[PDB]
Amino acid sequence: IPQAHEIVIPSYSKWFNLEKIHSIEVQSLPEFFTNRIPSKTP
Amino acid sequence: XXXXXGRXXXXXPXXXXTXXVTXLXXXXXRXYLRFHXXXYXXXXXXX
Repeated sequence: IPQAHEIVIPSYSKWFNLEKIHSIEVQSLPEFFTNRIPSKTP
Repeated sequence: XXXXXGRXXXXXPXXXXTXXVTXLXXXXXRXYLRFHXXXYXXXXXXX
């Protein structure tokens, strides 16, 4: 029933999924995961 | 027309991997020194 789109992703980016955090993100953007800062939360 | 229960939703336009996304909410469906002060003619000149 809802309208559809179509988008394209490089094949090496299939690991990306919403509702989920991957280890690539944790080791690429380390700021949001050091448990010292209250604002920068996952 | 499209406003629902006090919400003004009226001002809206009405008319590799291929993931599908929901419309209306996208989600997956110089100077050189001179001689002085350079330490000669300050120890010199036998004339």
